[PDB]
Amino acid sequence: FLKPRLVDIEQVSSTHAKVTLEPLERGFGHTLGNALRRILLSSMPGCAVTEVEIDGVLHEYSTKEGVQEDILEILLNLKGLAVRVQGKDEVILTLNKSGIGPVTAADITHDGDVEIVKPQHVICHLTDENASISMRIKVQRGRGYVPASTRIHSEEDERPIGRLLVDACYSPVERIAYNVEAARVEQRTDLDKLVIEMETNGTIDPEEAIRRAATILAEQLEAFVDL
Amino acid sequence: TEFLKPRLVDIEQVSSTHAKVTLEPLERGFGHTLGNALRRILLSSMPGCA
Amino acid sequence: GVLKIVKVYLAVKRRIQPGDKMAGRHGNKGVISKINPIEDMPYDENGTPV
Amino acid sequence: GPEEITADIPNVGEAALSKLDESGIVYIGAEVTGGDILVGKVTPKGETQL
Repeated sequence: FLKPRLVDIEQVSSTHAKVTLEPLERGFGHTLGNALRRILLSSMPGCAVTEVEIDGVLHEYSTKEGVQEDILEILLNLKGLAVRVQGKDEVILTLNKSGIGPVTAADITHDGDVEIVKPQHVICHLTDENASISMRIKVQRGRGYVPASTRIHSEEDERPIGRLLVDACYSPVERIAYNVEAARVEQRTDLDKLVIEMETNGTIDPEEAIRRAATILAEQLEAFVDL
Repeated sequence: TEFLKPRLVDIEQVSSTHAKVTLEPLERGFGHTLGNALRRILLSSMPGCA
Repeated sequence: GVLKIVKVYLAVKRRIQPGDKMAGRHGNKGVISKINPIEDMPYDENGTPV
Repeated sequence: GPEEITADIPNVGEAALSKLDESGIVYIGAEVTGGDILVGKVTPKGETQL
């Protein structure tokens, strides 16, 4: 019952990578590769912006004087900001900028644990010489899809009429494909390899991802291993 | 990022040969991810004397 | 008889749910029945769901 | 008698009247749900005879 172990994890782009699992017995490439895509595409830690408080903005349906982006549209742009933290489960990033030109993702306030994986990411444009936007971007961390709708049940006076919620889209994984090719170890009957080719927003390292994915597998099997 | 473990597991024996185990509350899509992943190792690779 | 009138304007954002009507340009109606996880969606060899 | 738009409404808590301004009308930008009070209104009915 030889158990597998990993092998070359080939980063290609900052986006995707190909991890490989070398010593797989018959059919276990499919039995795992599929079982791994499941936990991979779904349950993984990720951090997406949630609450965005902007300057003079009462609600997501207005227009900020001096920016060609409708507030609703700027919020949607924030949902696509990819970031990472370390010792904080929520950090509040402060964005300030002015002058005619694009306000990118590099215009935010750096924090010890803040890493912006796409500094060119466009938050919005600025159409007037003196037009200035200040925003409190509250980023928290979680798993899965938490919609803005279910967020307003706890509430308990989120009075800050200015604080806009967006939908939590939290997750690194985008597309997972697994391919099992037959791997010939120098002496053995027939073994297979496992090529898990994944695609990501850059907020999880491939091995880490593939580990915590696989971690949960056995963690759920725990009860299963008795009655 | 705390996950969810099952509870209650009424095992309804049918005869002595086969049985229906039941596992209540698992998270999203995990019924297949577990159920299918075990079906695989049960039908194919198992210790046996034939 | 009316002393004063107040009109409040609400902006509801509704997304999509089972029961909504959907149709193509070809006369094909439909009612979205289940909303399925990305995990359980039929996919091609490249790994892109549908 | 005439009906008033005043913000003083019988048998509602401070939690009820919170989302209303002094005049009795909800603020612009206040997120509301079902049952929430948009405009406080009270109409005269005398001698309830309980």
